[PDB]
Amino acid sequence: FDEFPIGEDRDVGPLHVGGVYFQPVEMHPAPGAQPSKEEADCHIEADIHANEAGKDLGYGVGDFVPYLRVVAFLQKHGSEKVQKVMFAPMNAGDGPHYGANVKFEEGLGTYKVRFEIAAPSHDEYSLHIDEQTGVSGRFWSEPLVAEWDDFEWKGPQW
Amino acid sequence: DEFPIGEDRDVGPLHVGGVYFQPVEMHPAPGAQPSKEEADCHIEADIHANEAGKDLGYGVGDFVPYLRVVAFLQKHGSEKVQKVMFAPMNAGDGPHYGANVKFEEGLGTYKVRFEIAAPSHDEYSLHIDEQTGVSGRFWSEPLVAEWDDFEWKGPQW
Ligand SMILES: [Zn+2]
Ligand SMILES: [Zn+2]
Ligand SMILES: [Zn+2]
Ligand SMILES: [Zn+2]
Ligand SMILES: [Zn+2]
Ligand SMILES: [Zn+2]
Ligand SMILES: [Zn+2]
Ligand SMILES: [Zn+2]
Ligand SMILES: [Zn+2]
Ligand SMILES: [Zn+2]
Ligand SMILES: [Zn+2]
Ligand SMILES: [Zn+2]
Ligand SMILES: [Zn+2]
Ligand SMILES: [Zn+2]
Ligand SMILES: [Zn+2]
Repeated sequence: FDEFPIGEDRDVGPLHVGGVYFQPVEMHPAPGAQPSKEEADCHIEADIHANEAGKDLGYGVGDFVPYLRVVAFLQKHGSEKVQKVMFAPMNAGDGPHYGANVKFEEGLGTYKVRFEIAAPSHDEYSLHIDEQTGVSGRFWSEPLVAEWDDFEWKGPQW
Repeated sequence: DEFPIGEDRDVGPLHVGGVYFQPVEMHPAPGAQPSKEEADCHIEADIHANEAGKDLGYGVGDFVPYLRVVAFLQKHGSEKVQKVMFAPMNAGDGPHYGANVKFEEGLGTYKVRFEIAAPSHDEYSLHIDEQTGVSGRFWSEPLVAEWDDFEWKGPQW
């Protein structure tokens, strides 16, 4: 299917992060508080894989990194209003990613788009740390940031 | 070195391997699993998508995250069943579900059963539109991978 870029891919910490958007989708179940397919403007996704620095956490380089907590913030240029969107983990036909249907609440124009990526909760995920079978890396304590300062929402491209 | 619990199983969209080896130290220490010191071994469920997993959007061979995996161990000759909640974690060789385990009934032959629940509807979603979505849906009853004659003969390390 057709995907449109949010901006240039980013490397931040042990993650390679891409941002794409396309038409709103129907999801099962419908996640969190996201707008329906009909009410949304688009679906936005964060593609997140481990880069070379990820190998120290035990991920295979290039593999999807699960259990992250990803939140997008959208802010139209010239506006003080910031939208906070919690992404959910989900599969499309092209595999696991984090994503959301979203509305651009201040309409057409240029937005700053910022993904804040928190590590797997210490309540949810662990690392082997023994010398024999363990890893020498550790999760990051403050969320990593991938952002694009000049994303143009010029309306549906579909 | 890793030791097999038994032959790998394919069940539904999942290829499931079970292995065990020496107890490990985990950060943070999961649930109420025994420490490296208290434990007999570490058991892991290695779970990747098989060909049928493509219908759910997975690439074949991909780790399948957000599952809930619980093991049941019953020594031959006993009516007692020990339940072990596995946790998701990384080792040097990647993401898996695992736990440190102490075999309450000790040395002997065990039935070992992994019950694998799909991601909570709370936790995970599928695109289901024709354009970008998948045709499969998650399973409702937990998938089972079971080995009837696992021989626990003590540390092999
Ligand atoms: Zn890329
Ligand atoms: Zn990459
Ligand atoms: Zn990269
Ligand atoms: Zn359902
Ligand atoms: Zn991907
Ligand atoms: Zn501007
Ligand atoms: Zn995609
Ligand atoms: Zn999506
Ligand atoms: Zn196999
Ligand atoms: Zn297989
Ligand atoms: Zn920590
Ligand atoms: Zn693996
Ligand atoms: Zn494997
Ligand atoms: Zn392993
Ligand atoms: Zn493990």
